[PDB]
Amino acid sequence: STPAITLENPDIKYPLRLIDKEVVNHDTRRFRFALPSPQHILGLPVGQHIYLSARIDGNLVIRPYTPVSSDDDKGFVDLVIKVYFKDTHPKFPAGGKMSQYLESMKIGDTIEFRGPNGLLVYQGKGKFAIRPDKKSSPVIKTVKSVGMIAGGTGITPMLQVIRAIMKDPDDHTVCHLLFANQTEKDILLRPELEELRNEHSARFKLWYTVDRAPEAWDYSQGFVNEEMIRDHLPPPEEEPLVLMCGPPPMIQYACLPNLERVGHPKERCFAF
Ligand SMILES: Cc1cc2c(cc1C)N(C[C@H](O)[C@H](O)[C@H](O)COP(=O)(O)OP(=O)(O)OC[C@H]1O[C@@H](n3cnc4c(N)ncnc43)[C@H](O)[C@@H]1O)c1[nH]c(=O)[nH]c(=O)c1N2
Ligand SMILES: NC(=O)c1ccc[n+]([C@@H]2O[C@H](COP(=O)([O-])OP(=O)(O)OC[C@H]3O[C@@H](n4cnc5c(N)ncnc54)[C@H](O)[C@@H]3O)[C@@H](O)[C@H]2O)c1
Repeated sequence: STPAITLENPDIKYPLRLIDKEVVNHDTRRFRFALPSPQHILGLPVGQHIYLSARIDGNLVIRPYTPVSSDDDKGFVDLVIKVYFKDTHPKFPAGGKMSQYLESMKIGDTIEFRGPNGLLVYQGKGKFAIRPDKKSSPVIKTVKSVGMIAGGTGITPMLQVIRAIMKDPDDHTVCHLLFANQTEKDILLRPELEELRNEHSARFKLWYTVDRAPEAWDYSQGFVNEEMIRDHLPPPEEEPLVLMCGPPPMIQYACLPNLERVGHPKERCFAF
């Protein structure tokens, strides 16, 4: 056989039950939901995401989230979601709609999932199928190495790709991750990230930057910049694919101009 698929139709919404919530850090959690049976798999190609939907305060709210589990996982899906709390930030008194709804869910509550979605699919052994837009067919890019620039929760699609590569011992793709967060305590999934480094150092290069660094710091500090991209992503001549995911200003000002500066062409770059 093959396992039963959860996301059988992309227009159907599937209500899934919350079964566990794990702290990632002060504002971020790992939400685990049960699939329709313990034998199901989600049905999500590597690189793709889902959407959650709920009527919040009387209005339908839809938001994408990027699972960090895979179709090898029977019976569950894991999401890693930053909660934007109310009554905290001076510019955002109300906080975030969906993220707080999720934070408020009790174990056994359901939320609607739909998918899969996204223009990139990792097909294994260095092959990426990337559509230029939703209305066009994919084109298949094989590379030997992948640069990854993530900011905050932009780690989630990167972790999906990294995990897929590392579990296949005949996948020789080398991933170079440059991960940016506001402070050291904001780093997400550090432990997990570090264990990948431990076990896969020939295939996985890891570097951090933080907007503000502690006195004890051995990594970079500040927004992603030209130097960091040279030093911590594969060079242009190696013809890598460069993946990027993070806040819109991060992409616009930190990533795009500096990728030009180093010489990574737009055709070998992809923003989630
Ligand atoms: C394709 C794709 C995939 C993903 C994601 C985006 C996209 C385009 N996201 C982001 C996610 O879809 C969603 O935008 C956020 O969860 C925020 O939605 P809310 O409804 O909570 O905030 P809402 O839409 O109400 O917006 C509020 C905004 O105000 C700001 N804000 C509010 N309170 C704040 C506070 N206390 N501190 C700082 N800023 C504050 C934030 O910028 C926040 O986004 C994500 N997210 C995630 O956590 N994990 C994931 O895997 C993904 N996956
Ligand atoms: N498209 C996708 O697939 C996808 C998936 C996951 C997350 N995301 C996005 O990633 C973002 C994660 O937000 P967050 O709250 O975790 O991030 P954050 O505000 O904590 O910022 C994380 C890092 O982004 C960089 N950044 C932020 N503002 C910048 C600026 N003005 N100039 C340069 N760099 C800047 C900094 O390096 C910073 O440490 C969200 O916008 C979310 O929608 C997108």
